[PDB]
Amino acid sequence: SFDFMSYIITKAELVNKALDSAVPLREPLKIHEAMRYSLLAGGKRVRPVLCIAACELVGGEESTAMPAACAVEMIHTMSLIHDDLPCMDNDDLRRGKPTNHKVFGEDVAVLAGDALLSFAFEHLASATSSDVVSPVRVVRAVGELAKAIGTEGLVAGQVVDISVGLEHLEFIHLHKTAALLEASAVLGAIVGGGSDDEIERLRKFARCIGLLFQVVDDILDVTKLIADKLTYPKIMGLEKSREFAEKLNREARDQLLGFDSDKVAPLLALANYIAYRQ
Amino acid sequence: SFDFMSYIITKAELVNKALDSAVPLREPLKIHEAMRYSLLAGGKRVRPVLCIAACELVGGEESTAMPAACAVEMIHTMSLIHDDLPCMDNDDLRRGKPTNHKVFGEDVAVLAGDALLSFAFEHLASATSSDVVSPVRVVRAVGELAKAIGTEGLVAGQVVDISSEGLDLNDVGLEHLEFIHLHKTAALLEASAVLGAIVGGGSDDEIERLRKFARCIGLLFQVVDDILDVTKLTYPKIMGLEKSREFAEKLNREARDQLLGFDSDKVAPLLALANYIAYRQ
Repeated sequence: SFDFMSYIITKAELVNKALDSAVPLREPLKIHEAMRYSLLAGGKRVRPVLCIAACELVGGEESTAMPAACAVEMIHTMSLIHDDLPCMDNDDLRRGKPTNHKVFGEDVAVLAGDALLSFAFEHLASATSSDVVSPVRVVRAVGELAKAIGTEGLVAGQVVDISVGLEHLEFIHLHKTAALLEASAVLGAIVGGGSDDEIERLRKFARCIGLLFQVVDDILDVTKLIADKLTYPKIMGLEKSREFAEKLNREARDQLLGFDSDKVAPLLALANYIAYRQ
Repeated sequence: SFDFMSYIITKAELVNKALDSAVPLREPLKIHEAMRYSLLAGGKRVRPVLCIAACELVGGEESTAMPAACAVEMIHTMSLIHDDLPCMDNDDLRRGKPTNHKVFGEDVAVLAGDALLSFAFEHLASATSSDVVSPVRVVRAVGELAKAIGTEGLVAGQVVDISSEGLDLNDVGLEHLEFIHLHKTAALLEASAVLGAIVGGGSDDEIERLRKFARCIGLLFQVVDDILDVTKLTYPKIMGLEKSREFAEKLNREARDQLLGFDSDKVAPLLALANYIAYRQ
């Protein structure tokens, strides 16, 4: 009776409403319309949905986890805004409509990215209710989100993505993609009341579906600046890439043995969806 | 007797050692060299020192506030790195040295600023001692620093400044002027004093008086350097020159009045800093 598609839609639209209430437009406007433009451009919202999922699985409520979920989608948005800039990437179109700096300028773009990054923390720290989550856990959460974006996560992956073999590729993907996914699963588990063991199993899970996205997207492109030429089928061959993708989907499904029964359904569905898209 | 310069030199030197140790050269290296380059290029280090001062005044220990101080100076560094970008007030030279985006790419500059901003929070949350400072206070701190950087602080100031728009007519543009300086300079001064107070164990009342103190010397920096430059948008031309001198001495008074009630020997550095900023030639 479980519908993955119905799940993903109600969760995403719930998240979108939260993002709208969290960054209203006011005060100095150009900056807020700049933030809102990129932040409320919709999306699959996979990172916040994964964070709400991880919270529900360990027993927390959908609402406890909302500000954490908003925080990781703000980090995600900021990483894209600073990507599209001319010094890097230099793309004028994202999802059809033009990029943030092509509408407001590279100046307001850099600044809007910084504002989203800092508001992420302000929101995770202030809006997480003091009546459900102990300060200890909010502190641990902040530390994890920050670790995830810095030089052991998102930023390390972006720098290296500019300048030969397998661990170079895996490096870029563990930091650019998997680090913030890990942060999403782990934050959900933390503020949702999860135990240390549960938090480590959700970290491993997120790391696995984070690589899986990438191996599968590289396989799909041949079956129809550095991470474009360098693909898993080029390095491993196509068969070894497919075996790799099923080792990863397996390990992801096995981290979820041990949670019981009910709230594993969405995460299992997510894993299979990423694994077997066509 | 109390020696102000001896104080500021031992304190800055202490901060410098703290920052070198918090951002070592690890991998990947080019980014760590980009961060280190701007973070350890020396400087007066007034914000972290203000934060340490504020911690000691409310009863806390010097070492307690050290990660908070490193956080505010990292944030400050990012604000300089992103100030210099070509899209933003392009500056080929910072200090006397070439700018961060002129040594590494502009891309590595943007990313280094992002790594510094994030490490501020990682370091403030992770490295702050869990048995001297309660998590409740660490949470409040994360919030004050974040608020300080955002659109109610630093970034609101850098936008209304390089972005639209103000009227510089005297005496109309007066509240435009205050706005730019309350956000571009004083927001982060307020955060460092407040961080210092929060983490030193100070009460909700100490904290608001040190917040006002910091707001006053933050405005004071600006009024005084504008007064010295007459010896686009400035205090003597919007308000001054005489009304500016009285404004600067009102600000010095009020800053000195925020310190009554503390015990009179750990106020000496803050008083000295105030009088120093206030009186130049």
